[PDB]
This record gives sequence, C-alpha cells and structure tokens, in this order.
Amino acid sequence: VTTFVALYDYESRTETDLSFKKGERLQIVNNTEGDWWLAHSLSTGQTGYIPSNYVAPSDSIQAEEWYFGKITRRESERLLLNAENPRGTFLVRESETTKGAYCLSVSDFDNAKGLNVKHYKIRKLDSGGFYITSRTQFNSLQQLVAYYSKHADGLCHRLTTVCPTSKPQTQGLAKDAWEIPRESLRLEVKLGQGCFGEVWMGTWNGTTRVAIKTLKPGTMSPEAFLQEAQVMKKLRHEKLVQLYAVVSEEPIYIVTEYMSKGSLLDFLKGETGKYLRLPQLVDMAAQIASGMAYVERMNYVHRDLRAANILVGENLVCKVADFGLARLIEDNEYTARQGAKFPIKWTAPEAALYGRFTIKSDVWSFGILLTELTTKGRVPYPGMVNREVLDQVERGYRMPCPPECPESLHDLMCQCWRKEPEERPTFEYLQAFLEDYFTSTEPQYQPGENL
Ligand SMILES: CC(=O)N(C1CC1)[C@@H](C(=O)NC1CCCC1)c1ccc(F)cc1
Repeated sequence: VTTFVALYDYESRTETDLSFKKGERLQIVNNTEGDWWLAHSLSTGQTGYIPSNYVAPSDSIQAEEWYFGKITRRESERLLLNAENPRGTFLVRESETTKGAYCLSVSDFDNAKGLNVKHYKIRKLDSGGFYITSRTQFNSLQQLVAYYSKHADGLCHRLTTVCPTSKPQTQGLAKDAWEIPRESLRLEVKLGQGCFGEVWMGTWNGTTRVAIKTLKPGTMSPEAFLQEAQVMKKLRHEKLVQLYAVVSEEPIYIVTEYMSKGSLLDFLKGETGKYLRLPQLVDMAAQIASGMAYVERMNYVHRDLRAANILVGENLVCKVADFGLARLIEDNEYTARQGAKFPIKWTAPEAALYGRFTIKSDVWSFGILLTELTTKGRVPYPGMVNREVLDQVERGYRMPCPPECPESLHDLMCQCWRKEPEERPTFEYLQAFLEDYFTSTEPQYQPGENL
C-alpha cells in the first residue's frame, strides 16, 4: 500500500467508484494493474474505484503539477505554444532520445522565430541529483524548478507558469461500464446530421460529458455492431476518439469521447481554418497519421478516412473518429460502393471496384485527406462529378498539386495514390515523414554546456 495523490478532480458517477478532489490522499495497493484501481481516501474516508491516470504516488515527481511524463516533444510544443500562455510557461518531461534523462520545455518569444519553445536536457548526476548546466546542480527536480523559477541564469527565460492542461479522459466511463441503458444518457445539444443518424453532445450518469451518435433503425444489425464494438473497444490511442459505451437495442446509440471543436472538415472551412499556416496543417496531418499508424499496427481498417471523420479538440488536437463503423452499414447501395452516400472521391480503386478495403486503401484516403487539409477543405476532384471519378482514377488521372500545397507534399499524396496498394507507403512512414517535414540546422536541445 502506497499513498497516492489525486492529480485532478473526479466526480463519482457511479456507486462503486470514488469521488475525489485534486490533492486528496488515497490508499491503493502495491502492484495493482489496469485502468481502475480500488482506493480508500484518507481525506474523506470514502471508498471506491478510481481511474488510474488521475493519481500518482505522493512525493514523487509524477505528483508535481509541472511533470507531464511521457509526453512527446511535438505534443509538449502543442500545449506550450497556446497563445494564452505567458512567456516562460513550462513543463518537465522524459527525454525521447536519451535514456532516463528528463527535459525542461519552456515557452519563449524571439524576434526571429516569434513564439517558440526551447528544450533543455536535464541530466541526472551520480548523486541522484539533476542539472541543466554542470555549473548549477540540484539534489532534486523540484529544487531545479524552484531555482529557475527565480532566475533564468542561462535559460531563455525564468519559469513563470505551469503548462495548463485539461483533465484527461478516463479509460471507460466506469469500471465494467460498456453496454449501458439508454436512461444513463442525456442528449443535450444536437451537433450534426448524417445520412444514417445524428450526433449529440450529452452527459452520462449526470457527471460526464460525452458525444452520442444515434443511428437510424435498420442502419446496422444490433448484433453485428455489438460484435464489432468488442473489437473497436480494444483500440486505445491518444489520436483515436475513444469509444466509451453502446446502447445496443434499436435505435443504437454510440457513446464516444467528446471533441470540443467539431469535425476537421468544418474546422478547415470558416472562421479559424482560414488562418492556419502550413506547419499547423502538417502537424494536424501528423497527428492523423499517428492514429492511423496505431490502427495499422493493430491490423485494423478505418474504411472511411476523410476530414469529415477527423475531430478537432483544443490546441489543434486531431483524432480519428468512427474507425471500422462503415463496414457495418446495411444499405444495399452503399455496400456496393455506390450511391449519393458513398465517398467515392476518397476510395481507392480496388476498394471501389472489388470491395478490397485494407490499410492501404486507408492510405489512399489519407492522400485525399491531405488534399482537404491543404485547400481549407475544398471537395476533391473539384470539377468532376461523383459519377465520373472512378473511371478517371482507374485510367490513371490524379489530382494536380493544389495551389499552395508544397510540391513535396503532393509527391507524398501521389505515393498514397499509387495504383498498386503494396507500393503505397505505410502510416508508419507517413507519420515519420510528416513529423520531420520541417527541419533546422542543429538546435534540438539548447547547448547546456554553459549558460
Ligand atoms: C452519408 C453519411 O453521413 N455517412 C456515411 C457515408 C459514410 C456517415 C453517417 O451516416 N453518420 C451517421 C450520421 C451522424 C453520425 C452517425 C458516416 C461516417 C463514418 C462511418 F464510419 C459511418 C457513417
């Protein structure tokens, strides 16, 4: 039994889980594994299961507000570059490139680069202490942060503000919540309409904001959906919209992680996508590619990858939604890859012609998606009707490089559009290509030699 501290507030939805406020002290066992831990709160004397990502052991670095653990270099920059953060906003993370070194990431402002993030490798001493520059050593990470909060002393700027963040999603709505009753869900605001149902913002069990998709009766077999949903339930990645729960009887409701900024396609159009710069668009493509690289690793298939099925959150977070759902659609026309509801302009020819949906036809759809990303959301094949597209694509026509899409990205698109699926790149490749698309000379980490 270790004492853990609550990193965030958590409102107890159910009977068996535990409500707690941040800073509460909770007793939890030695080895316990999984997403939900049994806890006893010393602070309240109350008992119940807790989401394990909401706690850390007392008096660890993981309990420190400014410690973001395994966050990626690119993702730390996403959070730190929020325009509301003052200069000197910071976090500490593990180094991606150097053993059990840590890294201090700090927001800054420059007359050359503007708003930018500087990264300082924090190395550990034989003593167990830490240092950024060997001339100034500390016994602990906390002492290090305290010192550079008072004096830049070589750093680009004094540490001012702990990087802010939203409470993380829990994994599942509760321990053992999966098939839920319609009554647990309050549909609050209808957000959109599709061919086969609607999308809602809602609340589960009076506590938790969720998205709810409602399907038109007869869209899918409830039994088939349930069987697939067991498979989708296992797909867990920061760039995949989480599938929380399902109401299995007609009409089917699908309960999902709520994404505050709506679909990428809508986002690209209108009063916010007009301003996006290429590095932001490439970072959004890189997030999407990372989610699809997980799908690829898991030997799954999206089947309808396009901007309308990417959802946007705070700070240009992008997540893949509705993976695998298209396969269950019971509509004679759609299943034929035919009709006004089939996204033929995103569909690889072998998927259109022979129904061969694979990760490589998703790769083709990603190439089309890159086209939406670089045109503020214009429909692909602009002057072509859905009826012509397949034959043109089979004959070898490919969209030209959109205006103000760099040629190197269009060459990436053309790779995604090879006729032969096995000659299209992997999402693994796409993610690395897009993550490394912009480079510099040697500035990765600030030379902490002598500040
Ligand atoms: C025409 C159309 O809107 N769709 C199908 C062509 C693909 C949408 C659709 O009907 N969504 C429903 C309506 C609101 C949410 C649920 C769609 C998107 C991804 C999928 F995995 C499955 C269906």
